[PDB]
Amino acid sequence: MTRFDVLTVGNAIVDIISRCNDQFLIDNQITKAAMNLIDAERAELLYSRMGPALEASGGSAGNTAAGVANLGGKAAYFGNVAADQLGDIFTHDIRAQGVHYQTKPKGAFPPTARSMIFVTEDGERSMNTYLGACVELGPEDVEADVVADAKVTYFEGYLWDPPRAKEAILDCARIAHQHGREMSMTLSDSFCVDRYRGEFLDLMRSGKVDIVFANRQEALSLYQTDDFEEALNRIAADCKIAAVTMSENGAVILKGRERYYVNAIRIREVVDTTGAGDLFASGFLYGYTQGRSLEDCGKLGCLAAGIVIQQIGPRPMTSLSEAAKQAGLI
Amino acid sequence: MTRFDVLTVGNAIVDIISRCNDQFLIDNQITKAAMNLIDAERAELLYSRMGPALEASGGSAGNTAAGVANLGGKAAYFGNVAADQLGDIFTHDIRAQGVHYQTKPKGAFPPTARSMIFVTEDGERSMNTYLGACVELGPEDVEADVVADAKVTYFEGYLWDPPRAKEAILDCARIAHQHGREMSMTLSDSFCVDRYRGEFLDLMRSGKVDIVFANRQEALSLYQTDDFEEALNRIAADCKIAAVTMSENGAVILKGRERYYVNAIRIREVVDTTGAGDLFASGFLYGYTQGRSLEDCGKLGCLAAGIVIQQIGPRPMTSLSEAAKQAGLI
Ligand SMILES: Nc1ncnc2c1ncn2[C@@H]1O[C@H](CO)[C@@H](O)[C@H]1O
Ligand SMILES: Nc1ncnc2c1ncn2[C@@H]1O[C@H](CO)[C@@H](O)[C@H]1O
Ligand SMILES: O=C(NCO)c1ccccc1
Ligand SMILES: O=C(NCO)c1ccccc1
Ligand SMILES: O=C(NCO)c1ccccc1
Ligand SMILES: O=C(NCO)c1ccccc1
Ligand SMILES: O=C(NCO)c1ccccc1
Ligand SMILES: O=C(NCO)c1ccccc1
Ligand SMILES: O=C(NCO)c1ccccc1
Ligand SMILES: O=C(NCO)c1ccccc1
Ligand SMILES: [K+]
Ligand SMILES: [K+]
Repeated sequence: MTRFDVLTVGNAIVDIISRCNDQFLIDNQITKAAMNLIDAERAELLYSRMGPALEASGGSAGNTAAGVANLGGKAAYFGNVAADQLGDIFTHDIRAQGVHYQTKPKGAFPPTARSMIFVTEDGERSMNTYLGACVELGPEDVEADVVADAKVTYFEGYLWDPPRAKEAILDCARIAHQHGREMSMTLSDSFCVDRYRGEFLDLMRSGKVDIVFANRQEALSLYQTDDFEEALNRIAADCKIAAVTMSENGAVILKGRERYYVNAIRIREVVDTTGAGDLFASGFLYGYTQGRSLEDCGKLGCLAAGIVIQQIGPRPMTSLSEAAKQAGLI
Repeated sequence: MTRFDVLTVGNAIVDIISRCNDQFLIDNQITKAAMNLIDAERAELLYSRMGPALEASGGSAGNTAAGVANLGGKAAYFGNVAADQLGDIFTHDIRAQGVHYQTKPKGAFPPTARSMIFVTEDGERSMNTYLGACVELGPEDVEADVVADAKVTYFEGYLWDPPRAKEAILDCARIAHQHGREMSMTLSDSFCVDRYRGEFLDLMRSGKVDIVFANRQEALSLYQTDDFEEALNRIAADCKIAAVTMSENGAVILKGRERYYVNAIRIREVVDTTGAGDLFASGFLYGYTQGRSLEDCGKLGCLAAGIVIQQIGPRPMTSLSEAAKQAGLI
């Protein structure tokens, strides 16, 4: 009897969300569908050009932890906010979802991270992230008892951008593995993979990471190829389990030579793709820690992702457990 | 040419929005469908019990001004935030909509007002508002040139709760009337009417207010009757024009002995009624300042209200001008 099914570790971020036209992205040199890092000056500039917005707690791993709790699993989260209103919002939303969260702010500056996310008519999301307080996350923030007591510890590739977060992750990998737990990561973003390609491959090949999440674009970026079949063959050789998502084409779960293909769920409309990969990881990891088959893990991932893309905001506002029951998955 | 069609004046608030069950309201002694004033201690208590939430700029008059701008009218706003992140969000959202907003914060404390709004399955909204920096709004915040150059100055009955806002409003009424403009108010909330019944009647009877907005519950509270026909007859005698909304039953515009009845729009589903009255006022006041008939003003009001109730959050995220064009209201 362990205390947590899934610990996640990521950049703690509040999202600021608006719709825009395609030309807005071009005019402002925003890379479509990507996570674009920005400084404080650029943050104020972009905000001045953004329309009326909505705020919602975000952060890739934060969303994943919230998803696992929503499904009925037991989640914990490490991430660093500031002692400010955005940080209070972030802390409230994750704890109110039933995620064990106790990372203490270090002060009011830098302020809590925020990401201006522009959603185009096709439902694609383009994020512009000022990391703020996330740069302070370090080994001091590792609750060792929580890592030791979690079936899986999952983290963002995005943590390679701030300076010291990787040290916390290496500590987590050591503690998790010494206690017989598993480590998992998401490749996060194809440009993130481009920045840290060798480091990410080393995480997998050295066995610090057991389960890897990627979408098509991230897998292609990892091996610097446009051949998807090649990318799947390569990723399967580099990690114990890979879960690769393909948007409207569903997902494929790889284990050695084993491949499990899962369909995307039928949807009403792609309102906003923000959170899709995060919630895929929620469903997958919930299923995994409940002892379900790899195929069923994929099915739970696709359900949760399919739900989140039909709403504005990155964390489902409806019950995923109720959805899973209805879909005959639980 | 004036500079503004509609100046609005109200409590500058950021909304914190969540769905709840019917029992939540009862367990927490929250008056359903009402605006419930709360202190800082109660705000922290209620927030601790609230689920994960979404934030969106609110304030009844703020919403109204944003609605006028969305329709293509020229709006201005007076309302006081703090120099904090919530205030920054408020300032951004209203200015980004093209509302002329210049009210400077006086410091960081008290913090910017927020309202915890609980939306039940029927789409009714129950608000719990900590006024914060709104208590500092006073005569010093009246931009006399803006009032002088606005065709209509509209304000909330809610302004009677903070201590000095009413003095600002009396100054506005003087300036507006000296420049041949009109004054309008909304009764805001039936308990608000109960607190300030005598004062509201005096505003109307003394001619400080020319156009009054009410819903059924506010009209009934004003005259302390459950006879709606009686309330209509009475309100028509007390103000030059009364616009009275009746939820799904539409609206009626009264001027002397004249009555103009308007149908509600038919709805797919009522998602969240937050902002309905505020956007009815946007549509009405946009029509009024464009020289439209009272019936057409009522039609523009009902269109805007019908749109806002079909989304989460109090300010339409779609184009009201586009909707009005499609409706042949133009
Ligand atoms: N640099 C980043 N690190 C972690 N998460 C991020 C980053 N930028 C944006 N996000 C989050 O990605 C989520 C969608 O996957 C959004 O909720 C947003 O908060
Ligand atoms: N005391 C108040 N004064 C002005 N507006 C309020 C108050 N309480 C809640 N609101 C606003 O009423 C709006 C809905 O009419 C919400 O957007 C909310 O911000
Ligand atoms: O946040 C950044 N780096 C990690 O600390 C950043 C900011 C602006 C531009 C590029 C990277
Ligand atoms: O005002 C807040 N915190 C103290 O500055 C606050 C505001 C909104 C949500 C949570 C906390
Ligand atoms: O190599 C990439 N894609 C596959 O051809 C790549 C490179 C830089 C940024 C994103 C993807
Ligand atoms: O690791 C490779 N690419 C990513 O940098 C690689 C190495 C040898 C052959 C093909 C791909
Ligand atoms: O804010 C209040 N009044 C106006 O300043 C208030 C707060 C809590 C309870 C009652 C009124
Ligand atoms: O960080 C902000 N302001 C300085 O404290 C901020 C955050 C969100 C929206 C606007 C401003
Ligand atoms: O008088 C009221 N309603 C009409 O019967 C009333 C009184 C207090 C609060 C709300 C409505
Ligand atoms: O003004 C009245 N009620 C609200 O206080 C009133 C006065 C006389 C007769 C009926 C209603
Ligand atoms: K979404
Ligand atoms: K609404």
